[PDB]
Amino acid sequence: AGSRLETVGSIFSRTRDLIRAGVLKEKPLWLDIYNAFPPLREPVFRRPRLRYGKAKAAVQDIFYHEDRIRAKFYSAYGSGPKAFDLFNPNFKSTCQRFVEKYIELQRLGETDEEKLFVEAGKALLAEGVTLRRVG
Amino acid sequence: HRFMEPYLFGSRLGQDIIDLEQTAAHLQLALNFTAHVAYREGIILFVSRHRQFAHLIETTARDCGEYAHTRYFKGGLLTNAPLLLGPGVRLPDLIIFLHTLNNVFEPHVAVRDAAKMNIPTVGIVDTNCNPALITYPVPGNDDSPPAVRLFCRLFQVAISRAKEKRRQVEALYRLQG
Amino acid sequence: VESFASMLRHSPLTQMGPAKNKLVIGQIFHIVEDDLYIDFGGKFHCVCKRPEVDGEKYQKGTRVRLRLLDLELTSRFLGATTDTTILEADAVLLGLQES
Amino acid sequence: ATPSLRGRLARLGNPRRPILKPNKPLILANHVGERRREKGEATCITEMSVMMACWKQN
Amino acid sequence: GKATERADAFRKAKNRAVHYLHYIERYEDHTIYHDISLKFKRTHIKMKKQPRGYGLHCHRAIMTICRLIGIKDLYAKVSGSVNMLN
Amino acid sequence: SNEDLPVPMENPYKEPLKKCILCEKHVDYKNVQLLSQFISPFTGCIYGRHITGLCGKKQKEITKAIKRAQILGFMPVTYKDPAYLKDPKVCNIKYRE
RNA sequence: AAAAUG
RNA sequence: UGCCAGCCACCGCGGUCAUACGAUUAACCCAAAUUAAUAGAUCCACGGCGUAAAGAGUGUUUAAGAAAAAAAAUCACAAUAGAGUUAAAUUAUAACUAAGCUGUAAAAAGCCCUAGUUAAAAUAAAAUAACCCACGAAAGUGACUCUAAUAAUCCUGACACACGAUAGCUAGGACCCAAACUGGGAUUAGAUACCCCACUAUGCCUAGCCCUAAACCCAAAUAGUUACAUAACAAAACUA
Ligand SMILES: [Mg+2]
Ligand SMILES: [Mg+2]
Ligand SMILES: [Mg+2]
Ligand SMILES: [Mg+2]
Ligand SMILES: [Mg+2]
Ligand SMILES: [Mg+2]
Ligand SMILES: [Mg+2]
Ligand SMILES: [Mg+2]
Ligand SMILES: [Mg+2]
Ligand SMILES: [Mg+2]
Ligand SMILES: [Mg+2]
Ligand SMILES: [Mg+2]
Ligand SMILES: [Mg+2]
Ligand SMILES: [Mg+2]
Ligand SMILES: [Mg+2]
Ligand SMILES: [Mg+2]
Ligand SMILES: [Mg+2]
Ligand SMILES: [Mg+2]
Ligand SMILES: [Mg+2]
Ligand SMILES: [Mg+2]
Ligand SMILES: [Mg+2]
Ligand SMILES: [Mg+2]
Ligand SMILES: [Mg+2]
Ligand SMILES: [Mg+2]
Ligand SMILES: [Mg+2]
Ligand SMILES: [Mg+2]
Ligand SMILES: [Mg+2]
Ligand SMILES: [Mg+2]
Ligand SMILES: [Zn+2]
Repeated sequence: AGSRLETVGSIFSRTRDLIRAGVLKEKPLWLDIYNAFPPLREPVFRRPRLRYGKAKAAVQDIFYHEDRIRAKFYSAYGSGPKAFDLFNPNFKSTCQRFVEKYIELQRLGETDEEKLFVEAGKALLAEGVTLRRVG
Repeated sequence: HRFMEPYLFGSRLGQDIIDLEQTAAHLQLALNFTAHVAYREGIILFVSRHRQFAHLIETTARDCGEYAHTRYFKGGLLTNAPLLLGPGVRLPDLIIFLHTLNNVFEPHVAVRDAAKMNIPTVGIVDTNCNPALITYPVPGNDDSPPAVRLFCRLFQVAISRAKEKRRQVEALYRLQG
Repeated sequence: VESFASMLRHSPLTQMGPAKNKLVIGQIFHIVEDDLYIDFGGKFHCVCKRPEVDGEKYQKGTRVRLRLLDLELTSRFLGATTDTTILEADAVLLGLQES
Repeated sequence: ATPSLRGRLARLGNPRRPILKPNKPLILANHVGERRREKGEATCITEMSVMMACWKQN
Repeated sequence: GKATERADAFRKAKNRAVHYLHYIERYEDHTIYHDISLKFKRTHIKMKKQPRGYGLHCHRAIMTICRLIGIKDLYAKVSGSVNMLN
Repeated sequence: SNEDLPVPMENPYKEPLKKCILCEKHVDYKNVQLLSQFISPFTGCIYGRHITGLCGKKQKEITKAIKRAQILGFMPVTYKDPAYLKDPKVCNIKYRE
């Protein structure tokens, strides 16, 4: 009839070897599509063993240089007056405007953090957004 | 999950982000495999245990002309077919998982039974899913309404195009002689 | 062709940073007799209480202002290999699209 | 706040003497215990006393 | 197969054994590809690749299993527990 | 070649750690007014961590200071001094309901 | 509180 | 025949119920050999030590062994040994009040030189803090103060050296309280037990012994890994 063993291996191997041995005399329709377009990983069963000791996951945290400016903005003024709109793909926030000012102030040859911070804070007033510093 | 490490881009302040490069690379093969089974007159069944969008799954399956299972999965459904469904039935040739986990946060019954019965399984696997048994896993999001609607529309059009092009291929077959 | 690193760097969620005490716009997509299902749009849908003021003005599709507390409420317990996912988010109601 | 659990139980990696010795494994169960029914007690012994005071005096 | 009656148990075992079928890679259809030293629950099995002239000098149950499989030339030694299921 | 890849650097959003009320303070055995806030007014017991809310060092230091002052002749053991009874409430224990 | 054996 | 006669290498068989006892037929294997007994050859561990036998109560060291790639040493809190001090309770002892106090499921016995309150040395022990997890090699240590002080520029290692809870022995001192033993009172058919009361050895200090524990966290020491991989349970499986 077939092979109902999961831990032995993948379904493709268990169909192909059955047909090679001659037990399954009828080709399943999906075998040809598997042969034509195989997936990236063979669907073999792998048991989720727990990770003990000093071993740790290999995923690396997502952090950019703009996060350093965003942390200062949120520490000084907190959340911006313009509420965040996650539906808009091209939405730019007050913190985004602040970091866009910060990068150009860096390109202007300014190395001091106070100069990069207060000048951007005052420059935002030119466009006319309200900054609410948290005391 | 421990087996989602290669399918992730990183972690954004505790929340893990799935990279979409391998998501699209997997989804191309997933849609191609789904469309080929429909082209070759195969039974395709949408298994999904999630009590938020189940109505949307039956609507999508009915519009596709394929079958759906979004309710409580019985024990010997896929294994004890000659008893649960009828005397002699035809097993589904392809299983689409929109939610690999049930309401208990355990792996679904059908992902194990399809591997037991040598039934191809294509599935949207979240960061807490187990892709070891799914033949065609696609790392994505199954809890967002826009994501699940996108996946349902993609799998709807993949079946629709496959069936229609089968009809024009048969039409040309009739004119061949 | 735009790369995922490039669009994720400019994604609004990346610009938001931490989700603690952040003002967001959400849209209500489901209504219960007293509970409102508001989709702020990040990953999950938060559930809020209908206020006493202008309670009749909350309908399906209404846009409201939220002060986000957590993107996803998960925590660890005794003898648990993974977290216990609540499939929801934490947020409070402030207003309804004041404009 | 929940009491700490690090270095309490006896394990291979624990170098020190075990602190807590669980009767049963500290695994959080899926069902809480059924609420206890309170034990009853006699009522108005105080008023029975003043009732019997009339009888002992009169 | 387990049943109240022996004939019913035989029938159940026969009908349930087909559903779980393995494929054994046999080098030149007479012997295994390479020597295998396997540690099960409590049963140690050491099996060595054997020539064409060395026919099934194995345990009395491994000989039957390999006769059903198609292996004609093999040597096996079992140590530890000798439980049939394991 | 991508310039938008994440860079492996320290967390900028790392909030400062919570401090006990007496971090970087000087605990003394002669300051009966300070020592009295951590003892019960009716019985005189020394409150625990779940009541006071102090990080690990200052709890042991305040316990040692109370025990030293109770025997050196500065603070009563059985009760809290009524002179210091009107101090601001730092403990998180509520008796009268 | 009490209370053995087959 | 019927637990009788009797048979067997192990399991075991003997029911007016025997393919296992005695006889007949039949059958199987050897063969001028066939059985029985005794000797032999072979057969234990290059395997394990939490629950089956096994990690020795602890540390150091001699002999001896491995140094195979590179790093380290040392900080809140109750180690230990001396010296000094006592916050609560308890008691010897006085004063006022009462005839009862203690005792258990209930009683009895005991004490009425008894009980409550106000004052009170000596001895013993060290509430909360402690939902803390530190010190010491282990045993062990958490009332306060002072002194001395917690080896190794840090591998393993005894039958050698030094410690080693409580219990027990000797000499001197102490004795509030607790209590083996003992004597009374309960329950029981019996109770030389569990229940109540009194008291002794003992628990306390100095000096000298004894060297035992479920000395268990039943998991040996040193540097490691999360690769293969769940006998069962339990604290996951493993390397040199
Ligand atoms: Mg999900
Ligand atoms: Mg130690
Ligand atoms: Mg137990
Ligand atoms: Mg239980
Ligand atoms: Mg055997
Ligand atoms: Mg008798
Ligand atoms: Mg005979
Ligand atoms: Mg015989
Ligand atoms: Mg005979
Ligand atoms: Mg052995
Ligand atoms: Mg043993
Ligand atoms: Mg030991
Ligand atoms: Mg011993
Ligand atoms: Mg001394
Ligand atoms: Mg005296
Ligand atoms: Mg009497
Ligand atoms: Mg004390
Ligand atoms: Mg040292
Ligand atoms: Mg040594
Ligand atoms: Mg001793
Ligand atoms: Mg002694
Ligand atoms: Mg005495
Ligand atoms: Mg006594
Ligand atoms: Mg007696
Ligand atoms: Mg001990
Ligand atoms: Mg032992
Ligand atoms: Mg050793
Ligand atoms: Mg089992
Ligand atoms: Zn502090």
